[PDB]
Amino acid sequence: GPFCAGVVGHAALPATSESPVLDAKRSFL
Amino acid sequence: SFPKYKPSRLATLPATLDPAEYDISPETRKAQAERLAIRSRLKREYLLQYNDPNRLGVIEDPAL
Amino acid sequence: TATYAQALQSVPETQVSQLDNGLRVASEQSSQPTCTVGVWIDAGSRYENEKNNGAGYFVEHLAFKGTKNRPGSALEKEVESMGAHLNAYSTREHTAYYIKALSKDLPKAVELLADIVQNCSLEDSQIEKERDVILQELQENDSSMRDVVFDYLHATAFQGTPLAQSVEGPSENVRKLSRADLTEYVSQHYKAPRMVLAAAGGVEHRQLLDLAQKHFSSLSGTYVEDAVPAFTPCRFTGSEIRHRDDALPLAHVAIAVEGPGWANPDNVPLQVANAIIGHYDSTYGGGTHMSSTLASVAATRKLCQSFQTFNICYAETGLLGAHFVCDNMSIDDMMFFLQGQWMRLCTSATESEVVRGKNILRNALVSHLDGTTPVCEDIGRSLLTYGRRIPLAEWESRIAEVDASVVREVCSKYFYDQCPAVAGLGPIEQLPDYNRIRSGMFWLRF
Amino acid sequence: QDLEFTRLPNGLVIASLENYAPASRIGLFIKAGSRYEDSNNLGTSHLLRLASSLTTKGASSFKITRGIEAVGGKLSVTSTRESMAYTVECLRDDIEILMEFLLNVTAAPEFRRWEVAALQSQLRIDKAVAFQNPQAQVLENLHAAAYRNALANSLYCPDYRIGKVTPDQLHYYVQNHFTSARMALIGLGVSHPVLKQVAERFLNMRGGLGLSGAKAKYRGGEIRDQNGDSLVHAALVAESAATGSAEANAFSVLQHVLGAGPHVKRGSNATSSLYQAVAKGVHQPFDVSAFNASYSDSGLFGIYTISQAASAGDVIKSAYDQVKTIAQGNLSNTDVQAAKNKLKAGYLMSVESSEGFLDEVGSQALVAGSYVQPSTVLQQIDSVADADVINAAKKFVSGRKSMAASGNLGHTPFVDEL
Repeated sequence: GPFCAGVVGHAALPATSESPVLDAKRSFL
Repeated sequence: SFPKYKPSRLATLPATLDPAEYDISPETRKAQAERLAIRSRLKREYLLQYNDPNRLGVIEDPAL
Repeated sequence: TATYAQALQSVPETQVSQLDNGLRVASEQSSQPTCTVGVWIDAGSRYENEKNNGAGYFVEHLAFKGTKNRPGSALEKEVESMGAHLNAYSTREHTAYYIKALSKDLPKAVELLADIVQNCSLEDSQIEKERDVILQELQENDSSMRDVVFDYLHATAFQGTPLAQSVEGPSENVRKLSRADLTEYVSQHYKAPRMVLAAAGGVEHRQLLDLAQKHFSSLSGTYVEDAVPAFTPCRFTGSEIRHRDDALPLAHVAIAVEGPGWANPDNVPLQVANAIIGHYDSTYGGGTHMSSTLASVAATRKLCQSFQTFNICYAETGLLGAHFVCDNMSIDDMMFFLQGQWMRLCTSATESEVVRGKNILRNALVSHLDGTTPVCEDIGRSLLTYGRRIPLAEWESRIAEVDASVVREVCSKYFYDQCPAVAGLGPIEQLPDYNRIRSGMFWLRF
Repeated sequence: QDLEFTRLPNGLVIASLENYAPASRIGLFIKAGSRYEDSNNLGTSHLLRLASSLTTKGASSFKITRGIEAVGGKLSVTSTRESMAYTVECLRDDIEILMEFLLNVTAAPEFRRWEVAALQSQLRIDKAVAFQNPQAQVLENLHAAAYRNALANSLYCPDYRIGKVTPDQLHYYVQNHFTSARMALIGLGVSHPVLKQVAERFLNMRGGLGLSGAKAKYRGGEIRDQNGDSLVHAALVAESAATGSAEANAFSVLQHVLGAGPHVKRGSNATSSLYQAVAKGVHQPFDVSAFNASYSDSGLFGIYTISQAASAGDVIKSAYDQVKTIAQGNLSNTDVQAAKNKLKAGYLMSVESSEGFLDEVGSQALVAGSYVQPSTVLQQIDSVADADVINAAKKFVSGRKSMAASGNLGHTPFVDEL
């Protein structure tokens, strides 16, 4: 789960990508 | 789109034109079953007293 | 040198077939080696009464937690061992379980889907565990402001109607739910005529149909004791619900008006109109130069962190409006500009912005239907709602028919002099009183 | 049709696949990012990513924004530590206009002083939005602690440099790092000759390799944030193989063996070995996954854990012990096979979508030049043996480790203790 910290955008969408970073079942637990 | 039938106090809405007759739920069917059970129990008691060869007199109806 | 029209013509066509029990098997075939096969069920909170509200969410929670054929760990082990991803989503109108998996693994995926849909254990210990989890998740969902404000919008807009109920349901129902209620919910709402088996990607329609006949055939559409749930139209009530919590950093406001159903043709012009209104977030790079007048003014004055326009459609009613997060002292200005844009579209829309809205809608339609998961989702939802998967060519024709006159007509019908439904959260004191909001819905000049 | 790869004399790589789809996606992948920033110009990559809509020589900011919006197109900038990707997506009919806009943005930026000064606040806004999820800051600190050089640079501008990024620095970065040998123009739904024509039209200038960044050097440090959050995010990693190496595939298989991401929603991650190993010890809300980052020079592999502040030590220790058990040889062939299947399926699912396919083609073109078919990638995955996975685990256990932790951190272990 890279969880690329995407930013909502139109006509300019800055997206930055990191590497697998978990945060998989935190909501579940 | 025929003109609709406005129910009134002296002209009740027909069951056929009942907006609720076509919106049925499991609980509504359960309630109908319960009402049928009540009516069946009452009819059973009345008929038991009514067909008794020993009974002589009125069958006192508590409702009356 | 394929053209847009030619590309639409070359799109693979969805083939719909129906099992005798009533399950509809639909497939779109592509050369991709990965396929997404899912079962879409026409069950949701709108079909739930007060006491059993949230049972759908409970069933969704524990559906992957075990079957009679394979225990709780077994299903997960099979899914992960074949590399598949199993996911479910529950909405007020639809419930779905879909498996992302390799094309060669289609038979096993279909088996698992059938087991989940039909032979669900609903074991009591797992029921208690999921009860605890769901209560915790309700407490977590309280934090998500957007979800809360949309739930408030549904509650106030469709008050007294089943649509007002949340998908998760009240906590009291969650703790009071029992195995009998979940089993009854499954028996009543999970029926073959109300289910669609959809697939996308490397799936052969004949193979999918044969697998469906093998596994889903037992499922039946008969209702026990002829207790048939009956669909109920939901009344739209213009109302305002304000949860004033000044501690919250930013204010969320969602304002909407009653919208068309899924099958109503006016959805397309309304989507064009909403695209004209547009969407803005503080992170957008376009800023002031963005075409949307509301977005441009918001960027110039830093009125709102984010604002987006939504067109939520249900079977017979829908919520048409926008949701904007803004500072405590900028709510009134943003509401004024949003209503001004609504009235401008209603009264004096122009051809150029209509062309922009149509192009944006075309791009959204084509971009969304990319990948096996969205394509399968669209297939299932289209079969459940439209009764047919509207082909992209038909969407393009309907978009092309839209003109400035059409946009003005539909916007005047749905947006002008219509009582709106408003939900506010946070420091919403500056949010105008409902009389002012309703007054803004019409122009004294027009 | 099939993907067509052409290496132009200037060094640019042009790729095109005519999918005959309603939408066409064109992406220019440039071998620039946080890695190629020096200490003086830190954060310039961030503002460059934000400054995709500023006035160019060909077109003004107004024209770019309005035209891209009018055709319904989208202009997106995706930045990694080693890569920056500029992509335009729209209907195939209007792809030429967005292609002109894209090359104007990439090849002839003006960086006028007033526009950069106005955009400098978007640096802080973006940084705050990205740092809302703790994972972003934890990974930034993890990269900073692991490497003492290029790879340590953050994907987001440092706070002291928010208002200090100068237009001259942006021009220098573009001139020295946006070069033809470093660029690859990838197109989906666009014919190869048209892409070639546009590449000659705009990307002819600024040829050559450009400035070269220094090799990343492992630092083996720790950064502990102490932000007071309830849950503690802790990542413990050790140096691994560079991308496109045999040991890199071994490390990927090891990541899938330990557990990378849940496949069943609200599941128990039964296949994931770390998850169960921690779960038996800790009954509190917890999370654990394997962190596999591969870059051209080097890579990092390790464990990422999210747990209650009090129980962070137990979770980290249990995950580390499970990796140690894998290293000692307690690895079954069935687990290796299941992980291989999961990885192959993940690769296929990633390349399924248009965005994923474009990103994969661009990454392969920049890193390795040529495009490798999915079948060959799957064959590489299959070639990995269990012994390779065991050796990767042994390398992670034995190698010097870098750790980043955020949260209460009262009981979070230090690297020496682990």
